[PDB]
Amino acid sequence: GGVVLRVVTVLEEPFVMVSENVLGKPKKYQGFSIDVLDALSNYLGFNYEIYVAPDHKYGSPQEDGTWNGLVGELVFKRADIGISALTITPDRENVVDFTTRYMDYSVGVLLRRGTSIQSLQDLSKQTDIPYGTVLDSAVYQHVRMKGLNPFERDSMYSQMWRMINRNNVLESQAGIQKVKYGNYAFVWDAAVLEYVAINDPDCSFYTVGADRGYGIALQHGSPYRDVFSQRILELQQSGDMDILKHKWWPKNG
Ligand SMILES: [Cl-]
Ligand code: NA
Repeated sequence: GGVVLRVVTVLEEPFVMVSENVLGKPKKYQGFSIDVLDALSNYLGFNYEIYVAPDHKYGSPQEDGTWNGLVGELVFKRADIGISALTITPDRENVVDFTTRYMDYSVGVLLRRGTSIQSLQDLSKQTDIPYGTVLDSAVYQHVRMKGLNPFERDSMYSQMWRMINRNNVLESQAGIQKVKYGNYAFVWDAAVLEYVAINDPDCSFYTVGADRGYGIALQHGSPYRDVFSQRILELQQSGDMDILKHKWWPKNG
C-alpha cells in the first residue's frame, strides 16, 4: 500500500504520450519523462496517477501574477509532481521547486520543406511566413523578456516579440498542424520538433536552431526534490539517462 502521488503533465511527444483505450482497459502513458518518472517511482516505492493540466498549458505568470497551467496546478496544491517537457526557468523556480535537469533544452523552429529559412535570425527578419509559439509557455515568456530588454545583444528577439505579442497556438499540436498545412513556422522545444520532423509520414518539415534544461517540478519545500535530483545524477553518471534518450530519439531520419 504505497502512497499514490498525483502527477500533473502536458502531452508532448516523445516526453509524455498517451495510449488511449477501450472497454475499461486502462489508458496508459509512455515516453522519455514517463521512463524517468518510473525510474524514480521504483526507487521511492510510490505509486502514481497522472492527469493532464486542465487548461492543457505548461504555465506562465499572468497579468495579475497568478500561475496557470501545469506550474499552477503545483502552486495550487492540486499535484505533488509536475513532469512533461517542462523547462526549468528562474521565474518558475520562484513558485515551485525544480530538480536538477535530466536533459538539456533548446529552442528550435519547425518549417515546411521548400521554405528558405536557415536560422531563427532569418525567421525574425521577415513577416511573410507568420510565426509564433504556444501561449503560456516558457518560450513565450523568454521571447517576451529578451525582446523587451533594450540591452539584449541579438536584435532578433525584439523582432520576434513584435510578431508573437498576443500567430500563437494553444497547444503544440496546433502549431505543428499550421506548419504542415498552412503558411507558418512554429518556434518550440528543439527536442520535440526534431522528433516531429524525423517521424512525419510525409517528411513535410525541417528544423533549424543547452543553457536551460528539462526538470521535474515539485511544490515548494517538497522533500522529494533532493532525493529525485540525487537519482537523476546517478542515472546520468551511469549512462542510463543516455540509454533512455536513445530509446525516444534514435536519430534515424
Ligand atoms: Cl496537454
Ligand atoms: Na523554488
